[PDB]
Amino acid sequence: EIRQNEKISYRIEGPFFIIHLMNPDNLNALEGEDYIYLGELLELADRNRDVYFTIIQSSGRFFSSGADFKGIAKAQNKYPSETSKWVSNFVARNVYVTDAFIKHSKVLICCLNGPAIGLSAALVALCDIVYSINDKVYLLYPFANLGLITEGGTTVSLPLKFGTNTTYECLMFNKPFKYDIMCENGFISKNFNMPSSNAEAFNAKVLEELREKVKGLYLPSCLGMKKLLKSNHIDAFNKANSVEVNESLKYWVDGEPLKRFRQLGSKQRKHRL
Amino acid sequence: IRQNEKISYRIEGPFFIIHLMNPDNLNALEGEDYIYLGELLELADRNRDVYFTIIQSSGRFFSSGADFKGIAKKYPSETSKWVSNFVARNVYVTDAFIKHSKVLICCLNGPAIGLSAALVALCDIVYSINDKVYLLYPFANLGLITEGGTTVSLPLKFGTNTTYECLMFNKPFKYDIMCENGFISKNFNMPSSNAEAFNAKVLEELREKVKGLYLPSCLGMKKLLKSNHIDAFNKANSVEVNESLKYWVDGEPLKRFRQ
Amino acid sequence: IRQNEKISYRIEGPFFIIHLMNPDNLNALEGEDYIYLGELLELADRNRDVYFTIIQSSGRFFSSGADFKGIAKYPSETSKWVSNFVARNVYVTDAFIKHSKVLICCLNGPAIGLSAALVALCDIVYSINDKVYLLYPFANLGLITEGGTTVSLPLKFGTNTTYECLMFNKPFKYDIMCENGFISKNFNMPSSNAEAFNAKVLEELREKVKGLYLPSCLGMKKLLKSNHIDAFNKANSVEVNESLKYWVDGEPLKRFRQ
Amino acid sequence: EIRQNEKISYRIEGPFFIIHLMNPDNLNALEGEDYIYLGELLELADRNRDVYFTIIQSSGRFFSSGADFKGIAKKYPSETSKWVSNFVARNVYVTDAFIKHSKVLICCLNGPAIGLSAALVALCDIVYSINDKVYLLYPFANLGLITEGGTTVSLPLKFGTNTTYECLMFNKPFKYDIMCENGFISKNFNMPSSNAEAFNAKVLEELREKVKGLYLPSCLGMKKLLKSNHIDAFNKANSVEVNESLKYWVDGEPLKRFRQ
Amino acid sequence: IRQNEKISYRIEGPFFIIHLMNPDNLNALEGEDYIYLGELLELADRNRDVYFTIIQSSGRFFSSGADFKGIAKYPSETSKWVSNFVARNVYVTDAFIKHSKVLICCLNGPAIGLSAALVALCDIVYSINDKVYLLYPFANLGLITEGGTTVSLPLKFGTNTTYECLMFNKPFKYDIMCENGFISKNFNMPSSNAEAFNAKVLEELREKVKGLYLPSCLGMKKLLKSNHIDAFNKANSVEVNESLKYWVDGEPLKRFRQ
Amino acid sequence: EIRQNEKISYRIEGPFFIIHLMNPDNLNALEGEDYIYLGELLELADRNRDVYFTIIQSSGRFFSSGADFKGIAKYPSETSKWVSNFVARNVYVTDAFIKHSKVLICCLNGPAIGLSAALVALCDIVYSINDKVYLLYPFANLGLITEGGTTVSLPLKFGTNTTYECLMFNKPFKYDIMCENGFISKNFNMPSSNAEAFNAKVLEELREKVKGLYLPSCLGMKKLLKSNHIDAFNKANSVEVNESLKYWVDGEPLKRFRQ
Repeated sequence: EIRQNEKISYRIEGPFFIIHLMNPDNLNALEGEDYIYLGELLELADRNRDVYFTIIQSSGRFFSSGADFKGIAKAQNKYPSETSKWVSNFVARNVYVTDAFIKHSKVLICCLNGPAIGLSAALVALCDIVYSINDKVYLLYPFANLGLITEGGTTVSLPLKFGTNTTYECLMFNKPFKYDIMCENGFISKNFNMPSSNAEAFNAKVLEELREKVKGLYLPSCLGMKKLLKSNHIDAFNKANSVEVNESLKYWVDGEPLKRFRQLGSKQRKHRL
Repeated sequence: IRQNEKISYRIEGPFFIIHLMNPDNLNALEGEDYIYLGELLELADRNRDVYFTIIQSSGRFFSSGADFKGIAKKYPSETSKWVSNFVARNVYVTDAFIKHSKVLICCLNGPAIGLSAALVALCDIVYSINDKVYLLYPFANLGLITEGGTTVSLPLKFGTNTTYECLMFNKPFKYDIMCENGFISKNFNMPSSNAEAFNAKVLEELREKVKGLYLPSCLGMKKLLKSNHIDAFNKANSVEVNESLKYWVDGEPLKRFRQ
Repeated sequence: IRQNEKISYRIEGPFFIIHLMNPDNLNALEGEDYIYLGELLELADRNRDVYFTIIQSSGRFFSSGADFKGIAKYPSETSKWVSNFVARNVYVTDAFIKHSKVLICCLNGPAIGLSAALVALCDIVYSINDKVYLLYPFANLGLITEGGTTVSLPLKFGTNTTYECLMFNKPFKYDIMCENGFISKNFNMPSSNAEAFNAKVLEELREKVKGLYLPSCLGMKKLLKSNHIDAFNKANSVEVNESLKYWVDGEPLKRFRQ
Repeated sequence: EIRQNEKISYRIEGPFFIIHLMNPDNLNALEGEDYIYLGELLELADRNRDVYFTIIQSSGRFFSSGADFKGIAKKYPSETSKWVSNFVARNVYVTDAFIKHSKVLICCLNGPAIGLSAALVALCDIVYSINDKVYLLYPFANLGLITEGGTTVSLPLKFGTNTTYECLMFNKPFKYDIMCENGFISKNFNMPSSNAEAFNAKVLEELREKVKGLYLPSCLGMKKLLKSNHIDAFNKANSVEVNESLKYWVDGEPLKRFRQ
Repeated sequence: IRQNEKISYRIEGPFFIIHLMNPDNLNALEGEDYIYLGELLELADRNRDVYFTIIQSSGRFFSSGADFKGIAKYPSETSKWVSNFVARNVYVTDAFIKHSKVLICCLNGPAIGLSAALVALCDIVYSINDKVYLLYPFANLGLITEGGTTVSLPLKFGTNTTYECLMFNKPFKYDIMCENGFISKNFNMPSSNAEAFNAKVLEELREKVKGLYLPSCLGMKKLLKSNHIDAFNKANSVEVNESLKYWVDGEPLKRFRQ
Repeated sequence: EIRQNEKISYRIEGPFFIIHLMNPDNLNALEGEDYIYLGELLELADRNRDVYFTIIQSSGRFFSSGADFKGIAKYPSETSKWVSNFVARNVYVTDAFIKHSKVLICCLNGPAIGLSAALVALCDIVYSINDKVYLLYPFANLGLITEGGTTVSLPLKFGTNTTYECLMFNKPFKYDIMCENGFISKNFNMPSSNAEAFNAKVLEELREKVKGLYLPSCLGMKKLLKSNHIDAFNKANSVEVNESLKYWVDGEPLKRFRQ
């Protein structure tokens, strides 16, 4: 049905399309091709007439550490310019995965087994329902420390779901959206309060409680209600996606993120041993 | 206007008080009852001495919603039948609540369900009798979708994730969610049996709260504040009433109501 | 779908052809006929072999508007006009607004009232000759804009033209249609025989669509619709409810009894 | 480059442009020319390319008691012309100045804010509190006026619709609990109100600590992106507010209420 | 209302008529004259017997715009130009934007500047002959669009025409106005006699208004105005505050002095 | 500052930034890197503070014949390949044309097709060499949908019904339609073979038309005028690229090109 991925898996159980991030030893850090795979999986779930809920689950102690920056400072494709290179490597993947999350017609449920960073936290903030394992989860958007700007439609999603002043304080000064902030704004639906050392039991418990909750309901009604609710901010989200993917290009081409990435991995010690 | 045996009204100074007085049937309303509510709002809106519109109820519930016993209970098709019996009532009452120019105040003497909870969410100020009130929108259990402008009003006043969790799984907007979102302006903390004492206390507090103010200023401020989400509400009204028609036509709400 | 003595339909390949077959009464439509039009559009919208919806008529008019003889029990006048006027208008206007197949109107003659309002909602319009026009007699009847014309007429004819035509009860003539590109093709045929006009329009439509990717047409239409969908929905919702204070006041009826 | 106001001063420290309302004996009540001078200072800070944060501080027990009423009650062919010159212009100017600011706006509340100054506080990006005794008061219904300063958009957006209706229709203050329930105050310093100078100094030190390691052009780009969410709503509200307040000003209700 | 020596008004049945009566100074208006125009529109909008507001003029020009001779006390240049330019402009533009009666303009000749903006901001426009035009010399004066023209010019003439005319200081000539339906009727009278033109317009308006229900006209205008009201009163405050930097810079003053 | 391209050049003359498409033998067909280079040139013009007008000219008998298909006809899937090939270049060049702060002027020396026609419809002022220029958007014939922002730009500048008739049936926007809609500011009525003389005459007249004007005034006026439809253009670009992606993936465009 689709190519296999050693980092992301999926299955179909009745009306549920379960996606599982299964790379816990790298904190579920995703490359661009993994975000494209996520987009393709959401399309597959969206074109299935038996699916009603799309559940994104993860593994380990984090949900996802964000984009995989492994090896970005190495000097060693062959694009004609920096603009073309960064266009192909950033703009397309970001716009594609953000649009795939924006237009999903099934109910998107996120199971937080830990913290989320970067574009992964941006996709977490694009889900309809969020469940957390315990009160030690947070969302971090480190754009000001890396020399970049908002990604994944957070321009609309973060002030909509957390408030304008809170969004400004967290983004201008590079602070995390903690669990208290998420609870003062109704971001998390249920906190399961489970030990952080087992995400498999948390995922199984979430699936069981979801199966309990859907008994006797008319599911086409749920899809129609979501179709009506999505029309509140769809235009804002599309406009924000288009503007963000092209505004980040000037920061990528200016060279500041590469300078900061290089000086991050420049911490050799004077006296060895 | 005409007399209705379930809803009454009166005018006291700048207040236009509407009272649902059918507490033994949990204040369940029919389509003509919603049309009568709309007519009463038009009356209140045309009076130049009226500045506030108070909607009060009686009994243990505020209302139990649309009376389905009058739905099950002439037309060339089912589409025409439901265009006449469902679409028109909803467009009329929802627009009458959306475009009201006087300050709408709801006094929750108990739970509200269905379209009545939708009209509660369209009011400007909501007072509750105690901490046991709630709002229920069982659209997913009845085989229907959002109605009464809840598409815009519920995410606006309770949040997006809360609205999704409550609507997709048929869960009530409880009092704790109301306070976490600032829905109730004042909790009177009175016994749920005596609703008329609650209504009288609300009226006396409103009477003593308007002394020394300039009421045309209140109307101008409301006319300015209404312009924020008026287009969203109008579009939602139209699209809501026209999308819920296929659910009635297919027969799922009627099949589910029969048990 | 039930059977109607005044409207019929057929399916020929990608085309879903609706035909108004009441020429002796100028194709005047009652409320149930507008609800039947809405049902026919919903029927054409839900089958995957249909790509174009073509609305044709007969006689010398396209339609003379709403049949008022039918409009001439309930606990109130408001209930009466909410169930008799508001419901059918909001339903048929939404049915025309949200249609996903390409709407084509073949003007065999003048259109009046809500039928001209529906003509203004089609995507492509052909005329039989240069004698057609659209008339919205809202000012002479005691009513206001209907059928999404609030958004449709200023968008397709201009603001000043719309004000001049609507405030003084003047028709949108054919030269005004040409100044604005309202009519895609003028077939220039005698106004007597509308049947040959419909047959020629169908032959040209059959010749034009071969070699094209029809799902591409549907996708382009889906994208183009998002330009003014919100405006049309707001306009429908506010029109159908503001036009109610005029009915309950009694001016349209009192003007029709004369 | 700019003149000197005896009630408002300014200075530039690195990336910070600090504005100081320095008339605590009269509760920092501002006249029309003072609001125009505030707008001019915001334009000056917006044109300086080394400034990234605009810090607006104040003195005494209040942040500002609003427009100077004793200066309002004052050459013109009619009353319409008089109130177009004296009210509409200054309000539209200062509101557009706060709406379109490119640098990060940070308000330091040393006390209650009332009227148009509260409306300007509601237009700031980040607000700090000296203690838990601060509030905002919009007494438009008690003065015979309507919403001004952009509050039509900013109050329901930051405090909710039902709370805004309850507070505006009945002349009640947005208290500190309402602020905490909506996340309006970013930090509460919990210092005694008898010293706003120490509060301002500590805010400046914390802001100096919190900027190390940040790419500031990225902060400006992120604010530029976030501003475009409600910019059209604010622009639409400005005109309608300043032009609908005129029918209230020319009827004489505000003056006869202040003169009694 | 206070009496003005350059603008008068009268009421005839359902018509509120405003006459600019300074033909020897080419009908140049000052800031107090624009505030007086706003007051007159408020007076017309406040009484229940008026349904149409008609703006007329005299001489060879409809109006030459703002009196630059007049504008050629305050602690700053900004505080001067906020009280002189911004307030009058925002007031008169909001007055013309929110008017609920049917605005009709009788163009007896060219209109320049803010007068041309008010002309383009009306609902119906008549012209005395084919020698009328609108000039917006913002680029030649060191200024930008005013009077809500950012919305009204591309809406009523198109984006490309508006760009070509505003970037290079060219007039919106009569053929351009007749390509977009800006003028509803051309009376084709001699430019020497504007009084006969005004009288002919008035008698034709009296003839056209017979047999209609005028509340229907008012309701239809109320509905049609919601199409672009937000864009209009959103661009007003942005225009008046963006022009302030150009006024404070001193370019329009340095340019007018030669 | 910028690389060298053998199909596009540029220069600066006073306040004019002149871009020249100099590949007449291949009908000025552009590849994806050519569109990225065009966007880079627009950014270069937008950063220069001495430039006020951006002039885009071409050569030969066409203005451009659209995207080069020989280049269209390593990646884990077809979705990834088509994302990286098509979506990025389209969103980038469309955003580059939508947000430009200088006055964009296009000199039509002949027909324009496809994405080049979309960019021509995205410019502020268009001049024509003669009455034989046209615009063609063959999306329905290639199995594609609207691109380059045409969803907003075509109905805005040519009308809704005309746009539907021209897009649904793959018909060109001829010079007649452009004249009835005021799309072309001036027709120069020069011979088709005189494209260089056409460019020179356009430059001379633009140079004579700017004398005396205040240029910051023109830039501020454009900044105000551009906010009429900016959000619509951004939304359209964002939805267009992602919707056309699946038409690309299904394989109909490649199939239709190979025959």
